[PDB]
Amino acid sequence: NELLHLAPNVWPRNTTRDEVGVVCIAGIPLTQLAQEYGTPLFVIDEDDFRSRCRETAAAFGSGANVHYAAKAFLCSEVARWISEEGLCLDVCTGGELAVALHASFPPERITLHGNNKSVSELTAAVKAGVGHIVVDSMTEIERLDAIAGEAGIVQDVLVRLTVGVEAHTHEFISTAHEDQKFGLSVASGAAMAAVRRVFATDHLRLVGLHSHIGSQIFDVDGFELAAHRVIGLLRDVVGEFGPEKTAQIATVDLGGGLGISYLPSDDPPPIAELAAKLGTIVSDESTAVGLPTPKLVVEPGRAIAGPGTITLYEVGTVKDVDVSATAHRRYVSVDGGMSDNIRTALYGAQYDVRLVSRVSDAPPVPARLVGKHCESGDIIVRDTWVPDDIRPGDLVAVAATGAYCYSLSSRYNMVGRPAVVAVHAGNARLVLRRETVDDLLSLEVR
Amino acid sequence: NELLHLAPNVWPRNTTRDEVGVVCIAGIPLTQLAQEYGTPLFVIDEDDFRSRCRETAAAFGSGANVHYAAKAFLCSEVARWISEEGLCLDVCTGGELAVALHASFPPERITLHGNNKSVSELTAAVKAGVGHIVVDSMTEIERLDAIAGEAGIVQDVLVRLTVGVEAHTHEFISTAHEDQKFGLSVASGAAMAAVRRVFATDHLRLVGLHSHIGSQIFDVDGFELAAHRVIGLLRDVVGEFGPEKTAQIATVDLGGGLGISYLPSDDPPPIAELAAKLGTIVSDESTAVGLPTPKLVVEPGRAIAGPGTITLYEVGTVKDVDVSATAHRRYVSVDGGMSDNIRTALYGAQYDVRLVSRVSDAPPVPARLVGKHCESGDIIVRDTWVPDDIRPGDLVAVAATGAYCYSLSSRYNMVGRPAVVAVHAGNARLVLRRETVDDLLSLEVR
Ligand SMILES: *Cc1c(COP(=O)(O)O)cnc(C)c1O
Ligand SMILES: *Cc1c(COP(=O)(O)O)cnc(C)c1O
Ligand SMILES: N[C@@H](CCCC[NH3+])C(=O)O
Ligand SMILES: N[C@@H](CCCC[NH3+])C(=O)O
Repeated sequence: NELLHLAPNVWPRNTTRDEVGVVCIAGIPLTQLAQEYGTPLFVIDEDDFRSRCRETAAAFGSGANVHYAAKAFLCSEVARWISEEGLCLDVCTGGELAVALHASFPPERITLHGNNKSVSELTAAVKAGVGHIVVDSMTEIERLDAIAGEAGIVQDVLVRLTVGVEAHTHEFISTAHEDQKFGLSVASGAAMAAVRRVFATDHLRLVGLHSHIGSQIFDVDGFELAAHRVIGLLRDVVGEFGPEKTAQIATVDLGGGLGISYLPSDDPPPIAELAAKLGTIVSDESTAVGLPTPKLVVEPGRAIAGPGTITLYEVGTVKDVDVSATAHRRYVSVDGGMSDNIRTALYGAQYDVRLVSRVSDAPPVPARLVGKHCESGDIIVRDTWVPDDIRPGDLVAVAATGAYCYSLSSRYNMVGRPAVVAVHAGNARLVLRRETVDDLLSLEVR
Repeated sequence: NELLHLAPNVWPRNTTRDEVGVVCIAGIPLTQLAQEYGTPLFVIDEDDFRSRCRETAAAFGSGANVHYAAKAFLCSEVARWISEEGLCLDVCTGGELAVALHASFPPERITLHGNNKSVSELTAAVKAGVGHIVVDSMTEIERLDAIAGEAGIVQDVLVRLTVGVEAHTHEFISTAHEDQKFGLSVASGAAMAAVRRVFATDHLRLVGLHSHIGSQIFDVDGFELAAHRVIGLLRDVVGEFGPEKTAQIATVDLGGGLGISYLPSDDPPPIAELAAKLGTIVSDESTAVGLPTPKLVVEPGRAIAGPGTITLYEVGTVKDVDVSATAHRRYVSVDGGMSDNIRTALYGAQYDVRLVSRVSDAPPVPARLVGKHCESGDIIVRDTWVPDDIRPGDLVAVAATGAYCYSLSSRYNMVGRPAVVAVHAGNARLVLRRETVDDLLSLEVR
């Protein structure tokens, strides 16, 4: 009828509709997957994930200029996709680096991030030979120096910058004094003080400048300002140390935050266009200050891992709730909740939800997809439409849950993690099995 | 000097200072606790907890009238404490029931909650002989009644109401149409419809009405109006069924949300006083409509498990961030983060945090206790104060993390769940061990 259309910018590349009207991913009907693997279920469309890997890499000239941000979603299978498609991998803590290593990720294609890197983390990284570390404090620079000098290597590093730009969807805020934990201020001199300290020692070596300015960005405008303010530092450093000790700072890392479509109306720019533009503004901005254009590096998380995966639920309860003297809201309770998708409660995110186990001829009715936790705020999709005949047993899917949902998953109310499955050219396979009661108790020490 | 005083209403009841000025819990210096067990670390003052159980029990007449809300924090060890203290236990999903059972908590004393109970969950609960189930939809009534009949029993049952009172700290909102997922509206007739269904079944027995109206409540005003609306439903229920079928509805459960002190300035009423007003609100309101007073039940989660415990961290980085042309904010980055305490990001919570490894002279400086994840919003304490000589390797501790902290814990950025440890009179045992790279990978297949 009208809730039937599956906006292609929102749903995985390989979504189709059955002859019996069952939504399918990679040739497999979602009903099949719920019978085989249970619900709730995370369903990853592997070709989608790889596709986006490939489209981004082409857009920026090389998969090497594209670092996947592990925090969006990480496991061995994914580390292995990243590796195969030739991108780099951005890990953020000791734990992330471990997993990437356990999955035999090339450690020269790993960059390590973080505002509070411990000593053991910095050690373990040069020990495996990570080969970029984006430093975030004077203290980390001191530690990294000792540690690296001790190992008899020269660690390539980037310094993380605050340029006071914060971008989201179609706007951005600029501030005199960015008030957050990451990076070093350009304007207050802290960043230049750091650039010096890194020049003072022989055990580190500054190879670029990093800036991360937001998420869910749909415009290039904020990157342009951010890039201007970053290249501005570059100017300052060749102005104090002359183009020679500086020739080797040839990378500008503009971070991630490249947005995706959670809702049909969401209109992030095709990656190719976006990339062409950024490349232009990096080249205009560096030339208009007397400097050879540096290479552009970005760090996508979501824009790779997000659209390809969907979360499949089973309707359990359907309750009509009166919200005014005339109007109602259809609360449809589902298999999971803030345990596998906290994004709605935590960031006020908005998702798209659809009936997938069949096609309904019933009219659209206003609705709330909620979960099963004992908390009124356990809402998965705050505002949507649902066919009037939605009923227990039906299966629904929430789109674009591949980034940030599982990584943030918890065991609230002792609800185990859902299973994760990948589907590819007709074939599904369990990647991350579903937690069980034994898992829930595994930490308990008798 | 003033960052030195540990308010007694905020920190666990057995908190003290060393002769060398180190903070201790039930007699163990925190710094000692840190070297054996590591940080991040949950330290539970076991005796504060039991102490909290006994007091509440005493106020509302008996442990039978106080059900502890598992969702706040649950493991076998805690299940055992609640049991030993003679209270009941509210569980919310299958997993919560399972753990309680494994800890062989007495099922007569368990009560099952939830907005979307599954057929299997309700089946398991009748099998275990659960004893009370608070029903939330007409669908649950059909499902439950069948399940009880097949098992040959009559399941006692309360109905969850929506009375249009939402309460927080020193105020409450009233609404004509409460717009949330739980319960059955009284004003709409949804509640009567439910009461009527339960009376009409063969296999259910209605023994009370249930109402939960908020969180962090400090006034009794919201409870008053609630009980009023709630007991007004009882008044209808004898205007239909007359008194003889209604003298089985003998329990009014007013939910939880009883408040606690996160900051020194927080003034929740002392439990013995609260109970006594609520007891009299129920008797005044109960005869006001010609009924004999039902017994009052209450459902604290936070008020039991909250204050007893704290979270111990190790400062790793200290950055001084310019937030104004003249002002500064001391970013003190720490050992875990939103993974072990998401409340600040999720609800905008406000916590106390103090230096505990030692005493300082240095004057207090404005600060933000921040975590180690690759996200700017990874903030544990947004607005506090730290001694100016604060430096890495120091130990700080955050008060009142006993409730909804570890329950909400995730593995964001593969940061494993901290260890949880109980301390009773100079002795400290491990309760929940800390996760490791193996637990991180424990759901991987191949
Ligand atoms: C989170 C993060 C990213 C990725 O963010 P997305 O919005 O998911 O694209 C990239 N770089 C850094 C430093 C980050 O913290
Ligand atoms: C959360 C909850 C409680 C207790 O809440 P606290 O604020 O932690 O006291 C009681 N009953 C129900 C049904 C709940 O969901
Ligand atoms: N908001 C509380 C739980 C309230 C439950 C509302 N039905 C928490 O901190 O988790
Ligand atoms: N506020 C962001 C979350 C950022 C995730 C990591 N920096 C969003 O739109 O979801």
